[PDB]
Amino acid sequence: KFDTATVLSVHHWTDTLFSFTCTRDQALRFNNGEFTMVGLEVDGKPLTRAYSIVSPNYEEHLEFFSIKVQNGPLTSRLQHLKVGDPVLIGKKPTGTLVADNLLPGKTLWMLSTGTGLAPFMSIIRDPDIYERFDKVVLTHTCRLKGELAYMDYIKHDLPGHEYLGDVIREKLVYYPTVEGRITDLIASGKLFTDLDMPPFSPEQDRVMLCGSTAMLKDTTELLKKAGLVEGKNSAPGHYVIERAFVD
Ligand SMILES: Cc1cc2nc3c(=O)[nH]c(=O)nc-3n(C[C@H](O)[C@H](O)[C@H](O)COP(=O)(O)OP(=O)(O)OC[C@H]3O[C@@H](n4cnc5c(N)ncnc54)[C@H](O)[C@@H]3O)c2cc1C
Repeated sequence: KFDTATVLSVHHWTDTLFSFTCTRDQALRFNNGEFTMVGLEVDGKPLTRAYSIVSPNYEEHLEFFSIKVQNGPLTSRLQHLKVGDPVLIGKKPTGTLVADNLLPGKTLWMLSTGTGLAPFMSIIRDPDIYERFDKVVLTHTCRLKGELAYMDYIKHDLPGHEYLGDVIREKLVYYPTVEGRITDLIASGKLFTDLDMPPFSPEQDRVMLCGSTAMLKDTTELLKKAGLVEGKNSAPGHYVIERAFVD
């Protein structure tokens, strides 16, 4: 069920965060925003975890962005990856952060906490996104030099799509929130006054959430009260959600 890929590059941005790129099987096809399984063979068995695919689907390699968890079975080992090392990559990506599950609208909001920024690193490089939205807002919890350096590097990695540089410049806004401070910024209305945007309505706003279970719970409650409905394959809506990690 796994491709054995070869690690092409490895980057340590901070003492808790690393990214890597690796070879991409021809069968690995996906929509920007989706996740797949990534792991290593440990004691003769696959040890794997869900990871958002950071790279856009037109990039010829894959990229992933990882936390280093202290006694984390996978990340305590994955952090030691070297160029040329093998890594297991799940052959079937999936996920709910899928724009086709959002009714047409004018503003796209991406509300992320922690490593939940990861799927949005792929989506903000999807040219289709700017063809269907007036403005894109990415909220995040990155505060450290190395975290911001990563997002800055990502936004310019645009193979075959250099023209998107000007589009991203014009249409994409990054809003620092620093981890469940976003819910409060919504409830108080300060998110919207800060950015000079109208409060959420299903008329206008499409929202993607990727963060903790707690952040998802509290924030969707506010979206539902504004009249927004969760989208799904069989019924596009106003918002979609995915956990950044499992409690
Ligand atoms: C759909 C999905 C997409 C994901 N995408 C990513 C990703 O792009 N990058 C990434 O680093 N992780 C991601 N995760 C979390 C990831 O799958 C692993 O749990 C993470 O790699 C840590 O694995 P581990 O074996 O070291 O620790 P685990 O044994 O998996 O967990 C150790 C503890 O750390 C907490 N934790 C785990 N991951 C994180 C995190 N990223 N941020 C904060 N706390 C965490 C968990 O609650 C867990 O209880 C994703 C999870 C899901 C469900």
